Amino acid sequence: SFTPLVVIELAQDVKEETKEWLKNRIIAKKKDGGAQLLFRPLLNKYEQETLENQNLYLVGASKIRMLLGAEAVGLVKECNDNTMRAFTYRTRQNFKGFDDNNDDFLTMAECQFIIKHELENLRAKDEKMIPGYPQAKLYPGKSLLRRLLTSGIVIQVFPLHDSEALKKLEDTWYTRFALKYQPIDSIRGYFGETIALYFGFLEYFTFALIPMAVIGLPYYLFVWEDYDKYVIFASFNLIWSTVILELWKRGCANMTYRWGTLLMKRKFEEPRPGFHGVLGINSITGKEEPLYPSYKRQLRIYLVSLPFVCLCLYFSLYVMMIYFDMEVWALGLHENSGSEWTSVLLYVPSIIYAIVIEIMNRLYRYAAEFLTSWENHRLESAYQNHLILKVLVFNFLNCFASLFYIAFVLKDMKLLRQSLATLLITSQILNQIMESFLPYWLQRKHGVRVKRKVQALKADIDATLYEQVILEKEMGTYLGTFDDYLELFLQFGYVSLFSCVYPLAAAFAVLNNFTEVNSDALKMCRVFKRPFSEPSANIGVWQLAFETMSVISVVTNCALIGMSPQVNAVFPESKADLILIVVAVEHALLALKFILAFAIPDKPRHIQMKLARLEFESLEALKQQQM
Amino acid sequence: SFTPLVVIELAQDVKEETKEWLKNRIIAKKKDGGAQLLFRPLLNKYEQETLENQNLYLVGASKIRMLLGAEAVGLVKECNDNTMRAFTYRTRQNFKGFDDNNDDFLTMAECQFIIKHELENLRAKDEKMIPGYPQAKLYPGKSLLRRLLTSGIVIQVFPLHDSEALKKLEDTWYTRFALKYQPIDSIRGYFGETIALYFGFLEYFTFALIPMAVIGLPYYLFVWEDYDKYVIFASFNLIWSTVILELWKRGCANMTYRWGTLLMKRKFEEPRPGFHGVLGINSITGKEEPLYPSYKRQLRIYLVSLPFVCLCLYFSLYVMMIYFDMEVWALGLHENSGSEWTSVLLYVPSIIYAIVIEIMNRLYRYAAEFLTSWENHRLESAYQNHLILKVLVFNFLNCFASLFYIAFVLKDMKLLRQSLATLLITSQILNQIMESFLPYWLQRKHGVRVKRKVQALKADIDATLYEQVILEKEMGTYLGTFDDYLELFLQFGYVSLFSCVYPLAAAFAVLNNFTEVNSDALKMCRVFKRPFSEPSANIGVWQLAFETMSVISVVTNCALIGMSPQVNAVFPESKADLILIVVAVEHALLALKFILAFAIPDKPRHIQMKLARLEFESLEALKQQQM
Ligand SMILES: [Ca+2]
Ligand SMILES: [Ca+2]
Ligand SMILES: [Ca+2]
Ligand SMILES: [Ca+2]
Ligand SMILES: [Ca+2]
Ligand SMILES: [Ca+2]
Repeated sequence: SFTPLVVIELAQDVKEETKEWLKNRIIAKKKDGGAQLLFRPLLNKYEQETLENQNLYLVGASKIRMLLGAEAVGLVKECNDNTMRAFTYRTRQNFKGFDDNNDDFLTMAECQFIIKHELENLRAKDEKMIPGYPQAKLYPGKSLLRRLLTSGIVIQVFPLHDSEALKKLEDTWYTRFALKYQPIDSIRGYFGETIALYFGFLEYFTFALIPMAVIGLPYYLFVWEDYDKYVIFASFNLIWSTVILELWKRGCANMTYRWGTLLMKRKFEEPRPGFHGVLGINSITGKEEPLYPSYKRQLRIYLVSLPFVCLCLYFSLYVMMIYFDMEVWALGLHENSGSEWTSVLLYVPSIIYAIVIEIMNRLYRYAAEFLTSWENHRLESAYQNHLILKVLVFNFLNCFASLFYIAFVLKDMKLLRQSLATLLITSQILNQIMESFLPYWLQRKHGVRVKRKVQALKADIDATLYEQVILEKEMGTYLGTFDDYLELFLQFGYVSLFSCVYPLAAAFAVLNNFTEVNSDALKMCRVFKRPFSEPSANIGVWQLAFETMSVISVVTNCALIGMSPQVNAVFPESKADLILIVVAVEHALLALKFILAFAIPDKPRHIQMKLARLEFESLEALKQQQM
Repeated sequence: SFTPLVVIELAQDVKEETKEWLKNRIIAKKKDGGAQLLFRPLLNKYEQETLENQNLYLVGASKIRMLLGAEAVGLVKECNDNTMRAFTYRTRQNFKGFDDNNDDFLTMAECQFIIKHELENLRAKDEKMIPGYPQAKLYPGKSLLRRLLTSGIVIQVFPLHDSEALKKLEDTWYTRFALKYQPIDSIRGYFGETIALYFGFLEYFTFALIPMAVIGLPYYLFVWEDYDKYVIFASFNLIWSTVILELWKRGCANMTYRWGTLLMKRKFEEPRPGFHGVLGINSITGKEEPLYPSYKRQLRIYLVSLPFVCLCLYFSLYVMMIYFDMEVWALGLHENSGSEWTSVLLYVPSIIYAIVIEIMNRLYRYAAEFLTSWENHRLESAYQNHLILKVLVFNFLNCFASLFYIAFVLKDMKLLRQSLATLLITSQILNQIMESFLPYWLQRKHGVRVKRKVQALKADIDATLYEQVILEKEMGTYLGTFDDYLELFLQFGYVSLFSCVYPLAAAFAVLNNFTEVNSDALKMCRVFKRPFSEPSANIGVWQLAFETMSVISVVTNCALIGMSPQVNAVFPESKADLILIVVAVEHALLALKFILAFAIPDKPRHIQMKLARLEFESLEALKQQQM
């Protein structure tokens, strides 16, 4: 009669012996080699109509069980003396807002995180195989849930949405008529810390292009390129990108200390789901793990994947060259035909090119995910770095090659303004359609169909739970916060790479992000399943990617300074000093940008003092056991 | 009747109450608030001749005391299963080469380190002042030895040389007739880990300019600038500096794991000796510490020190301009006088300029050390960073301004070759005279005088100890490994900044370092006192300084490519494409250099596995106390 927290969906053709063996490994206590979780079927009775939903099981636990699981995970809660310490069951009375009759201490995100973590740490010791299935090779030290997922018995494990606390989050989230700081702490308590860091980063990055847009809106309209001759605005833009990328690191440390995930120790990562080698003794841990020879992994990268990426980049350049012949053909068609179709025909080939870019990027994303899931990467952190490298290089190249080809080969700034504005707005509109609005529309149709099916059932089913579980079974799963950072990287690419010749593009990012804060929120609320809460202390490798964009943008902006007609009027006869002065401005901005990233400290002032006290308190505890 | 390890030299005018109070705080046990160290006077009897040496005291301890002190410091020794773990007294039987009757377990360097560490951790609890001295303000939590040093009662605390194990180190150290790998492990066991890391770094850096010298010796003699036109050699030199600065980091982690100081935790640093503020509650530790308002420290830097450094840099440029008028005057005097004094007069003004540089650098070093000891820096790590910044900027500027002024203003490569070779060799010769050879000569005279005084004494003094302690009392103290890294930085500066126009200078570094390995060894053996052993895991901020030299050298070498007569023959008419191609080579080398520093991992492969096992073993221990 408990509250369901995690849903396990078994497959159809599952024998009874495996069901009872799994049920006996869940309910049995922690000292008997079980997991001590409360288990329940979805329905106590069944009729011939609902027999195809007879495999859904709910997993929860009791309060003392969640506290013992909180000791095992290492949740970081606030103490009564305003200090973030690791949670232990023996010292549980010290923490703020805690009673022994308080079910509101551990939030639903941490409770769902602990139950997924206890199913992950469910290992086999005596059993060499799963009873009833030959191919389930079980060695001692292998997770049970991982082998059930890879062998196709457990289809999906997903946490449950809370339909009455989600609406109270949505009431204070969708900003639409008034500027308002987004409630990142309530987002955190509902969605974990990784999803909250992205929404904190999106809310931060929106309030960092407002100086670019406010300065750059009259800088393009009133043409102030006569007075400063492009030196103040280019210098202001590039120094400003470094300042927001350093103040984001300060703000991210401050936020992630307020939640506690700055102090969680690095948990040792198990091999990822889909890493197969030969069974052997792991050298590091001393346990039994799959082993793979390192030379086969290095060969599969640097001889198959890297040539395939190079072929795809060459193929991306080939599609770019096709587009420019289409542009010349359309310009000739504009010279041929008339007066009426003289402005609408000029916007058509960039739109066709924009749609082809956003189709080829998703096609390249599936091929690169497959080609990196084929290389048998061991950890999950390593797999993410290689996938990020392949997809980032191609998306950088495929989106900005055409703008680079216009600016530095044709050298035609009127065509560059038109093409940059059209590419940015069309890619964003097509992004907002394929990311959130069209999947939300398909979900409304699918939700209405399941609801109209459930109200016509003629059974005594408690509908308030079964309808909810059936709806969240067929939702789409969240594939990490990787695409949601990639959209911001390409927006930051379109704004900052060519902010000299077209600063107005900065405004076209801000008017997008005022929707994106809404649109992504809808994508997490009514589109996808609830993602499992995952602790993260920073955005990760994306800090290096955004900073690399701000260094590349120095070279690109300085190359656009040395081609404008304003600066070439300064040195009409001596074109050998213009390049030297532009290179001096380029090296001075690069040196000043790296000094700014090196001068500003990474952690803030008072957070560094609180982290220093927590280290000194832990060092004295070791000293006290010695003393 | 023990073995003396540490000598404490008191002042002359020290009252008897302070002597007995200090002696009662040393001999008393660790539980009674003392230090439990064996204490002894230098001489049991005294005559009227040796009354001025009546304040020297010897401090040692017993074997169980050193093991308990080794638990407090955290020495990292090897276990029997080839694993580096922290030393504890309860698990003392696990470690290699250990008996209960083995005095060769803790080496003399670690024993002298523990005794200095126990005198440092000798705090006052009840006493508000030193008995007999008014000005010794004692608060609870203040070190006793630090206040005795600053108030001028304890003159110096220095460890003792072992005159029979030092000779057995010198027998295998001075290489002179045959190339030989320097014995860094025996250097480590005698001199601590910081001094051993410098000698390991000098031995490494010598075997890294041998490819520069071997390639650059026929590259200058046979003039191969015709065939490659300066592209291969400049690219080879700059990529090679990054490779040795990354393989040094790999080699330093490997060496410092073999000694154990990669795993010693960061000890919390006490305020440095000479930091005075107002007495208050330290916010971090919660103890009582001096506090200083942060705005006064920031004002004393950015309004007094930084203008003084700027005045000294302007004054350094003024001395440089005086030298060039002297060069033109000497060139005119060469045009005036004759044929005979036509080559010796050309080498005189650079030698006069070289002597003035090495005098002004030491004068600037005293002024900058004083000006940074005046800013009241709190920790010692922070004080070292500011002193390194002032001295490095001026030594970089004062040594290479003249070479920059010749290369990029006069643009005269014949004068540049002559001036660079003369500056490098004369600064090194004057460095080797003032660093080690002349202080060794003064020490031989001083040692003979004390020995001839001691053999004519007419007393029953045990001369084998008293002669040794009197000699090491008046030696010079080692002022950190800061000057010894600065010499290598300027050598690396003279080689790599202008390796294009003069690669022969690389050979002039190697023929210096083959002496420097000898010369510095003599400086540590027969010149200075024995330094106290100090643990260090890396060279510190010098990795950033050497890498910054290798990035600056890309820009300087590319600017020397774009001025030679070989490359200007490629583009005779179009001087606007030469700058673009040189800038493209400059940006391609900078991008490839940072990718090389980012691609090669910092820790080696197997050391990373051993450090990962040590983390997993410690994490399981926390898990076992929970389980
Ligand atoms: Ca979007
Ligand atoms: Ca998004
Ligand atoms: Ca920073
Ligand atoms: Ca020297
Ligand atoms: Ca030296
Ligand atoms: Ca590296």
